[PDB]
Amino acid sequence: AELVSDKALESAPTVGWASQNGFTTGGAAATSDNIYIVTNISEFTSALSAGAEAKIIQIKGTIDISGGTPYTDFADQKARSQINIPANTTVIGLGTDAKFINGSLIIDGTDGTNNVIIRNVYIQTPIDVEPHYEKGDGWNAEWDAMNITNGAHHVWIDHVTISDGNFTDDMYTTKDGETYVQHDGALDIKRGSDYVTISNSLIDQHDKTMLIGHDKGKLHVTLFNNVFNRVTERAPRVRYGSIHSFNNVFKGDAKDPVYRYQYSFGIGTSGSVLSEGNSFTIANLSASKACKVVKKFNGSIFSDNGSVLNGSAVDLSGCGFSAYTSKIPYIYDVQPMTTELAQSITDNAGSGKL
Repeated sequence: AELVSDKALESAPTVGWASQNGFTTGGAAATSDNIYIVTNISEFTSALSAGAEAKIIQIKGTIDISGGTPYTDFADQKARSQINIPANTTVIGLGTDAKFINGSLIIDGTDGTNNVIIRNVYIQTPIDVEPHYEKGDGWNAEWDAMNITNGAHHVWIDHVTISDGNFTDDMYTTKDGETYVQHDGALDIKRGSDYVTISNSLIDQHDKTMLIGHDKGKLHVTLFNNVFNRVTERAPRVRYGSIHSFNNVFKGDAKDPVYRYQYSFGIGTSGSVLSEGNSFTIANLSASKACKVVKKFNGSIFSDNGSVLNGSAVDLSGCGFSAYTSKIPYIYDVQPMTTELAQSITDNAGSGKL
């Protein structure tokens, strides 16, 4: 159809892992017949059926993954809400109101999927209609907002917003004396996926958000100019993989009524994190308790240079970790974190901000 988005055919910035050992161009090589404008899930799956052929799919308005039909149970939700994005695909939202609800976008490398760009779209985390009761311990929600799985490499998430939105956790009901959790993870990157860049995005209002690894020598993820607002934990929590996080904004409250801030970085098995010029504005978090932003699990590699906590340069080098030593293969400009920069990144973060 018609190319209406000015930014649709641009590829990932040369900065980031998604541009290492190959560039991430999505469907920029698409022919005129592989340019779409989709308004619903049927039109969306039809355009995606173009397979591994370069495709540009422009999202107009709200895409209700459920197709206006509520999921009857787990089986129904499992069969209808998971939309696979194939190789060489660019999903770019039009305007400021392009969004997805009631489902998950899946980049599955089982068919060899790689070279995917998801941009300028709001993904409201799906609600699991039938959570499973865990071993005497609360309810377990099953669905993601976005999952990168099975060797899927070269993925660029830019100006995307992921949020609980219309249904935040303060609205959870309790069943059998336990909170009926219907939200899962926000973004999961696992199973040997690799070469990913997440930029100018916003994760707003969510609990367990970003889990990387779930491997040795894979999972390279770069994150810059993103905002993590009222996010309980994992921004991200990594294992078997190195992440490069610089010039991001984390805003929370260690005593928030709904998404009480726990930590941002989770250092797991063979996981490494290079943090630089990040802004941490966490209410109820004492300057002497700054190492709370980094939580160790089974990993040991963690380094931070130039990050701030509540407006003051913080020293997160004595938190109990070994230095990040591997080199970053690409050049990048880490800007000094100031009140001005943190505010500007907050203005720019998320969908509708292209």
